[PDB]
Amino acid sequence: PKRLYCKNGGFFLRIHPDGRVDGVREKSDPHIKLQLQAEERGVVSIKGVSANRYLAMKEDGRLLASKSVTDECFFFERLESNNYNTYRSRKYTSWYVALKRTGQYKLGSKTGPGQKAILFLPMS
Ligand SMILES: O=C(O)C1=C[C@H](O)[C@@H](OS(=O)(=O)O)[C@H](O[C@H]2[C@H](O)[C@@H](NS(=O)(=O)O)[C@@H](O[C@H]3[C@H](O)[C@@H](OS(=O)(=O)O)[C@H](O[C@H]4[C@H](O)[C@@H](NS(=O)(=O)O)[C@@H](O[C@H]5[C@H](O)[C@@H](OS(=O)(=O)O)[C@H](O[C@H]6[C@H](O)[C@@H](NS(=O)(=O)O)[C@@H](O)O[C@@H]6COS(=O)(=O)O)O[C@H]5C(=O)O)O[C@@H]4COS(=O)(=O)O)O[C@H]3C(=O)O)O[C@@H]2COS(=O)(=O)O)O1
Repeated sequence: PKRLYCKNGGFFLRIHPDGRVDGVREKSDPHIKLQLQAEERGVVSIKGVSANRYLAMKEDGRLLASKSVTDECFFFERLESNNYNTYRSRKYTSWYVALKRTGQYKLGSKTGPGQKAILFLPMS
């Protein structure tokens, strides 16, 4: 398990028990602890431990969490330079998981491979 800390603003990814996704700064938040499970090399589903919900990306780029697994709940995890990680949707293949600088998430339909918003340094 671990926390994903976004390089764009220093916000940790957070999955609430209601299915709401956002980024926090409080590093002791219980909702940022996540669990990543591999569906084989490169693919992973991300799960918010407490909430018990999986991060899912919708077709309009919005980000949210679902009690159950769906094709919108798997991401290609790629290790970048300096150890930052990026999560791209296995279904909306050119869309990444990302947070803006204000802390709120950023529509996957406005992301890209060289954005600071998609970078996450994982912290146990
Ligand atoms: O609505 C839109 O669609 C939209 C799109 C348009 O872009 C724009 O529309 S327009 O009409 O105005 O044209 C507008 O953009 C807004 C963004 O959508 C919004 N994005 S967000 O995700 O919601 O937050 C927001 O963007 C801010 C974000 O931080 C970020 O956006 S993102 O998409 O990339 O994620 C972006 O960050 C900039 C950063 O501010 C720049 N810094 S600088 O001071 O201007 O130079 C720049 O950072 C670069 C440095 O240039 C680079 O310097 S160097 O010369 O290359 O060395 C430095 O590099 C680091 C390197 O990262 C380190 N690597 S590490 O160790 O592995 O970590 C290390 O090597 O050290 C290097 C040196 O760092 S040092 O300075 O400390 O010495 O840092 C990088 C860096 O990324 O940090 O560029 C980034 C991103 O690249 S780019 O997009 O500029 O090309 O932009 C932020 C921002 O500009 O505020 O706000 C946008 C503005 O909208 S608004 O304010 O007008 O409303 O909307």
